[PDB]
Amino acid sequence: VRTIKVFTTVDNINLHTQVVDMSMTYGQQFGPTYLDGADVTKIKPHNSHEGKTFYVLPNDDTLRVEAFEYYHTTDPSFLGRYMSALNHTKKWKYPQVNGLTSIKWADNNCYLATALLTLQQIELKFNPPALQDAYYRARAGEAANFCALILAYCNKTVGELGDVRETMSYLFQHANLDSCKRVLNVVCKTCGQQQTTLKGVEAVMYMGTLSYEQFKKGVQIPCTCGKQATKYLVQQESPFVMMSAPPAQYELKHGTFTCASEYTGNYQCGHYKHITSKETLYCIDGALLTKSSEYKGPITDVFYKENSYTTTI
Ligand SMILES: *CC(=O)N1CCC(CNc2nc(NC)nc(Nc3cccc4cnccc34)n2)CC1
Ligand SMILES: [Zn+2]
Repeated sequence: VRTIKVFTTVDNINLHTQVVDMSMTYGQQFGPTYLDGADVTKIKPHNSHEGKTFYVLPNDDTLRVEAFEYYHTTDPSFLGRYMSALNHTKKWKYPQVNGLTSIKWADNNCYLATALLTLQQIELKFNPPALQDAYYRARAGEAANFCALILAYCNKTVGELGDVRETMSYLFQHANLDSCKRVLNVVCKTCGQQQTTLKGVEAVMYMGTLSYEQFKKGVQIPCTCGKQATKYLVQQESPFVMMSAPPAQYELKHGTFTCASEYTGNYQCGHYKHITSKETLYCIDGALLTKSSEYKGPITDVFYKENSYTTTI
């Protein structure tokens, strides 16, 4: 019996010393086993593996507690999706573009890059520690684990076409938006005024218009009477708001928003690009960067910084 010493983990923080038999596979000794995302379940240990750290599935109480506190789940389906995704996103390149971490294009990841650039420009705290840790390193330039975790938490695989707003809505449900609140009024001339309150993710996202300013002044929506009603923002308490609308030509002005999602395509497929407002307007497309003092293009999401707003209507 020849052996080597290795470490197993589920969180990459608590390391557990193991002795492994070099005549058996990792699968025979640990169950499913991953080396930096690469599935080594069906391979035998090699001399170079001494002292290396391997991911295993939560198969005992120590590992179950560690995975539960780190990912907020012990389901072996999750860690497998995460490792499968990580085996690809560790080979993506993550260039700094206009001071933000982007992703060089690969595996249809334009939507992922647009969402990653967006997460770096809005105040947000994730509840699962795995998400918050990988978030910090994603800001620092090493976003392989963040992107793999996003794909895993949203039940998305590498290469699949994706939607930025669906992605953001998933990630928001894993963030601490408990304090967020929105109060809206809907006015009809022949029916009266109705107030509704929303909390959490619903207080932070709206579908139907891109302009925060128009949201505050009022938007027309069909009413129950068959006439047309006016809906407007009464009160907002959130670190940011996300206005979305079906892709359409929109004029973005410097200094009036935080960032935005460009979308050229149809309802099945399109190209996602990222507009950000710094000292001027910038468009980021993977590793590509252009600027313009004026912008008129197809926008589908606009992000605004917010703290507390109260109407004067
Ligand atoms: C930037 C990015 O990641 N991005 C833009 C290019 C597309 C191309 N890939 C792709 N994959 C699939 N899979 C089914 N389908 C399409 N469809 C498509 C592309 C372009 C035009 C039209 C027009 N009508 C229908 C479909 C398409 N494209 C990947 C995502
Ligand atoms: Zn009415």
